[PDB]
Amino acid sequence: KRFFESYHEVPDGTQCHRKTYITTALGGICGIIGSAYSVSLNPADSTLEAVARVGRYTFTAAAIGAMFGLTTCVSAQVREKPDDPLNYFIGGCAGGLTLGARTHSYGTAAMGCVYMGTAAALFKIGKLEGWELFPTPKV
Amino acid sequence: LDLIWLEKTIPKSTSTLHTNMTTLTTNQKGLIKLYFMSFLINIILIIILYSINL
Amino acid sequence: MNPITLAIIYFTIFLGPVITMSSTNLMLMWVGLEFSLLAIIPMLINKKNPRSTEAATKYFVTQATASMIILLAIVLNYKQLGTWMFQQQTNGLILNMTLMALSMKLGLAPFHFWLPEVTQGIPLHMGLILLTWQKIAPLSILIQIYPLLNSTIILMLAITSIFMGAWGGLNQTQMRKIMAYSSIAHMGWMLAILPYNPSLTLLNLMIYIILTAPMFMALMLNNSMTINSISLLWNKTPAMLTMISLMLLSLGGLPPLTGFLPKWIIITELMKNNCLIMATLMAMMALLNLFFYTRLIYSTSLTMFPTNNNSKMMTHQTKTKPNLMFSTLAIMSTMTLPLAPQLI
Amino acid sequence: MNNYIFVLSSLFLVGCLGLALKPSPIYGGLGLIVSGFVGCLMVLGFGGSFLGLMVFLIYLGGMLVVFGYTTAMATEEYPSNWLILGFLVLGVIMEVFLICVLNYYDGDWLMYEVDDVGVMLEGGIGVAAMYSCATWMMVVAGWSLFAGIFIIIEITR
Amino acid sequence: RYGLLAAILGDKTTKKLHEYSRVITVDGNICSGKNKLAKEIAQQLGMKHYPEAGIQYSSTTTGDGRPLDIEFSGSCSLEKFYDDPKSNDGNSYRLQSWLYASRLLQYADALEHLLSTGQGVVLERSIYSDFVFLEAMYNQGYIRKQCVDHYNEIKRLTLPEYLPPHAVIYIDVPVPEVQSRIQKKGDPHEMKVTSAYLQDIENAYKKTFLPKMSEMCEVLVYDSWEAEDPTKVVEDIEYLKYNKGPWLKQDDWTFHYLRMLVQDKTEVLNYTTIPVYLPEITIGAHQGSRIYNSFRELPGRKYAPGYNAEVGDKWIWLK
Amino acid sequence: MPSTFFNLTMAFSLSLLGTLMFRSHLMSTLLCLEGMVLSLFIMTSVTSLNSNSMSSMPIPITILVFAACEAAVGLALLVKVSNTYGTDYVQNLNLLQ
Amino acid sequence: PFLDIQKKLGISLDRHFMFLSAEQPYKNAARCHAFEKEWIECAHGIGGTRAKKECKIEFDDFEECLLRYKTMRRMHDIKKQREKLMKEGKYTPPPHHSGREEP
Amino acid sequence: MMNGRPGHEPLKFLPDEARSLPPPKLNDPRLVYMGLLGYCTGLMDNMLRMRPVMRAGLHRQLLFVTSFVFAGYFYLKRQNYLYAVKDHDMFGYIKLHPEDFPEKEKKTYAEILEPFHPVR
Ligand SMILES: CCCCCCCCCCCCCCCCCC(=O)OC[C@H](COP(=O)(O)OCCN)OC(=O)CCCCCCCCCCCCCCCCC
Ligand SMILES: Nc1ncnc2c1ncn2[C@@H]1O[C@H](COP(=O)(O)OP(=O)(O)O)[C@@H](O)[C@H]1O
Repeated sequence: KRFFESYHEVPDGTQCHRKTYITTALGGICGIIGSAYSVSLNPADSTLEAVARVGRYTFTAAAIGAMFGLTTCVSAQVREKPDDPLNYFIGGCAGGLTLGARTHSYGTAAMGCVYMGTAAALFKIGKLEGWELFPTPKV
Repeated sequence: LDLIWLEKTIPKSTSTLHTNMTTLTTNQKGLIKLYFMSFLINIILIIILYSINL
Repeated sequence: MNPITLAIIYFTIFLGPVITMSSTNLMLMWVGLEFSLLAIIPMLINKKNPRSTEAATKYFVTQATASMIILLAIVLNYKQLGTWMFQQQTNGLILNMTLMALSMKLGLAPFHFWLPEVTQGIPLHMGLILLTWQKIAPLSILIQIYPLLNSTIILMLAITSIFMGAWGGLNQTQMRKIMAYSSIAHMGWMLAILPYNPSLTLLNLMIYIILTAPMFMALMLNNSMTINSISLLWNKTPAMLTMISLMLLSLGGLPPLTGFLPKWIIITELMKNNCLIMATLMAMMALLNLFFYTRLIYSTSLTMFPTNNNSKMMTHQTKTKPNLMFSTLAIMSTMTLPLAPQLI
Repeated sequence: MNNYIFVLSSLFLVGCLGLALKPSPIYGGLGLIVSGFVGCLMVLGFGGSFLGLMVFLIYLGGMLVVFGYTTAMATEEYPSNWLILGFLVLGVIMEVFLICVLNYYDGDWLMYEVDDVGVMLEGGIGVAAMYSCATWMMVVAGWSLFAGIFIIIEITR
Repeated sequence: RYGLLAAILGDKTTKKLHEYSRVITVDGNICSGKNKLAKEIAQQLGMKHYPEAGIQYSSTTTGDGRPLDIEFSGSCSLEKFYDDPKSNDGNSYRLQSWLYASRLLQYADALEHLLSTGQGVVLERSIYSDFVFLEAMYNQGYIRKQCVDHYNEIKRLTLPEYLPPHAVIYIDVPVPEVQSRIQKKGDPHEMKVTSAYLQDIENAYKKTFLPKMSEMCEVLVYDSWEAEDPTKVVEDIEYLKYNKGPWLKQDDWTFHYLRMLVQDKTEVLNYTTIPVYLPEITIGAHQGSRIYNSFRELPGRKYAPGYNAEVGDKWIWLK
Repeated sequence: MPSTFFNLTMAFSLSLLGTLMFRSHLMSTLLCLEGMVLSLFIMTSVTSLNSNSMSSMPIPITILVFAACEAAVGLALLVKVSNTYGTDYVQNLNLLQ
Repeated sequence: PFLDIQKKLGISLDRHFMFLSAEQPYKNAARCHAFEKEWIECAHGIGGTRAKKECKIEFDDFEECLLRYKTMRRMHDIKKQREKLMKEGKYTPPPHHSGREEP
Repeated sequence: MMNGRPGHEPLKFLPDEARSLPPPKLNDPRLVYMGLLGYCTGLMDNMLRMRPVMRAGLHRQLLFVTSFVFAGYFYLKRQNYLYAVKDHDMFGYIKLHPEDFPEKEKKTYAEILEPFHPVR
């Protein structure tokens, strides 16, 4: 776990390799989990068919992970701005686009871009403003 | 811009996004085995959620 | 049912939650849970229709394995602390088990599959008990142990439930299952504030009970398990159309009615505790719940669906009345909001 | 003997492994019956004579028998236990390998502590506490049995 | 009221049953003289003789009991049934569906009298013997296939709950006989009933109804000659042994629940109003709302029995 | 018990994995379900015995008494199912979809 | 607990036997009875939030009377290294292992 | 929360300490609301049971308006206490742990210099 966290430690826009790798893993992990629920429920017809679906979901998710990581990191270096939430939006923007492609739908890319990017941007803001998620009870 | 573009984007899209999401989450075989394994998956993930955030 | 059996069962279904609540020795809390499991199964198959046996056999397996997991937590604690009860020191995994298990008996989040299906095959009456006098028991166990449970998991099960409940409800047209889905959702809010302010869980429950109990006795007054069936309410009994309208919008969070308070104070408590991430997303999809509530509103009240000639016959005959509880629980529920400060 | 217990514990896991792979339900009957034998012995290793014979007496022949009993009456329509044995054998070995992991890293503390000069030490005096100083466990167990007779007739009808 | 409380303390149908206490229906063709046989059998054992179910039987059942206006009673005409078969509006199916609801009310009222008083009941035609009219109507152009399915669905949903007729006295008089019998009591409408339709009614009686109830209940058939001799038929009923049938298992604690059902008319026909939208059955919201505002405004109906002052109810301010 | 309470615990998890993944006959679950109660009974009895905590021995048995009835209910449902569907096979239990 | 019908009614059907130091039959004291007392008379009047930091000496000890793992560890080490000393033929079990014994 | 407080009455409704607090005026708007809340319950019942809405059950109407109100005085009497305990508890802590809740000096605006954003 010390791993994933690393993504945040080094300043954004720097060491994109590690960023992309980490982001790709998270997506892939989600892919596995997502495929699992998708196979446990709404099962397949043959073991192979399901192994394929696991692969499909895993790769698609890994891809959205990569492009998000790559776009955000690169957008940063190029723009010479490491804390501009927009960076992430461009990244989320891209991530959605990959999802759209893997689903072969321009429309999905639309919602995907907006919704996904917005979400990622909010993550950046969240980190920048020190928003706390799942907080301990401090009443 | 009125009618189609400003109705397909904000009002209608949100209509579709959900409609589609309910279709996947609610299309369930009804068989117990499937459902139960999903309980298995959950136990596994929660076991981990605790593990990694030990 | 030989009235004697009816008494023994009903006593057990009622001694079941009460032992849980009163005792402190967890073991005695477990058997309280066990007695509830044994007592409910006979009533569930009263019609003994093919759907029913399916319902009970699912409810029982889901309930039984969860009961065994809760016992394992108590057995493990016994070896990590000689005590028969969770303490500050308790290993975190020990408590998380209890959360998952108890979240299965209550049917929250990723374990929300059994409830909608058992709510579909049981009568409207036993539906109420299965939804509201069987949630008191497990919740008691959680509320007692709140200081120790994890804020992260609860929140995830909370948010998930809200979403699953909402999304599931949108598609459903069977009423029993629309309610099952709502209960999953409300149950979610309840478990969201447990780690922070248990006292509000007990409000978000009572209000749910004071809202759902009138709503179901409404569904059965005409015994309609279909929206199409509840839509012809205007012909079968016109007066309940007014309050059915407000109670369902009350079940969702719309502001003038009593239903806003549970969501409002839960949001106030979560923001007081800084979960302005979590609280926001919950409130937003909470709005999805009202959409399916209002879609039913449309069919039952705001628009008059076509009815059948044979209905004129049912009008002629005197309609067996709805118990008094309906009224007292419809009003105390639809409009108590002006009295919120004292409720909390 | 040596590791008189670990061995047994290992057998308990093995039996339950069988049940988990859902052997044919009356081939699975033994699975429990035999581990139940194993667990009977285990508790009899820590000096728990009464509790140990209590299971052998109740879960072994009372609960489990009745199970298979019904297992034959109903659900006797069965077409792979061999396949199961395959996984059983492999998993059993995998279980061993896992222990071999402890060999890589991490009994003198079996019976733990006792009162050597004593009478009124035997386990089983405790179970009788249901009547003195623990008479609420006894009543609730009694209500469950009384409820069971009424509940089952109502389930069966 | 009747409830577990009453049942717990006595009030058991078990203590109120006697040999003469049975559900006996007599079924025949459009004119089997069953009306006569019924009254007599009734006179013999003091059996409450229920009249055949009518369009306004429910109105006579409820409140004042004065006959309701046709549209208030579901707008059904047996008269129009005959003069306009295969009508565009489908009055014939609406007539049949209202008839099934009426006998459902009659059968339930009969069972309530049987379990409370203990007296038996002769109900002439019953929900059990209604299908023959629909079978003949579908065999003819009168009703279409789905119409049949809708009636069958209502029948499957409601009829099983009620216990079967103990015995089902039956008359038979060949189609020629009935047509001729029609001519004697002259009525333009009843007169124009295509024989083949009468052929289909009796047929469905003999081929499907007569045997079907023969296992579950005592079917005794009586040719016309045996008929018109209530004494003999009555004698035979008193002769048959009420053994074979589902009635054997009706213990007191089982009857209680059945009683509480018939005790609630709103439930008896709960499934009679199922929201299946076949076009003939549909009230329609605008027409239905008007008929309701108008049926509900009739004196003594605007409020529950006992509370409407128009008909002379008093003490409303303390009820 | 340090590693003798890990075998029993994993036995309960192996029994856990069992009850949660069904396959054909329902009896095998119920039967499995019982495998847990045995593992819980054995573990409760074991620690109570090496803690010399005699005040708690009542529990090891209360666990069995409640588990037995629990199973009684479970089997009556099972008999009810192979009376309505002629088999205990779970697939049949898919009407509530 | 959630509804204290027990304290109110004064009855104690469920409290007398919750800890190892409760009355054991025939007064056969449990094990770790030397500590649980010391760890619950400490945390009495002090709520949990403060029964978890300052009364940590008594739980760290009671976590060792029962689990008795540090002992297991120490001893295991003694065993392993003794194996190594025997390995170097340095050590041999004393006649204590086979010698005249006390009554 | 407030449970676990010293002296807590384990199952009591309103401890006698609540005697010290003023009793709720019977005409307190709230109790009067409960009254109206009640009358409506009554009227609603009549309606759902199809009775003359206002002219029926004039005995029940009273039971309702008088049951709800009765409940109120004794509930409000308590909720009032609970809130009053909250202050006793809250104010006390502010003192017993004074340093944590220190009095602050607020510089007269003359001294403080909030920046001025011009609208222009
Ligand atoms: C906080 C304010 C919230 C909003 C307040 C105003 C809206 C209240 C909620 C209304 C919701 C339902 C709307 C649609 C109802 C449709 C009813 C209908 O179609 O009519 C039939 C119905 C039953 O007819 P029936 O009474 O049996 O006929 C008797 C014949 N002798 O006819 C009836 O049911 C008649 C009786 C209806 C109940 C009376 C409603 C009166 C209006 C209530 C206003 C409350 C104002 C509160 C203001 C608060 C300010 C802070
Ligand atoms: N379910 C039904 N559908 C259509 N017509 C019916 C139905 N039940 C009864 N009738 C009609 O009612 C008429 C009178 O029946 P009945 O009382 O037997 O005649 P009578 O009084 O001359 O003996 C018959 O002509 C018959 O067609």
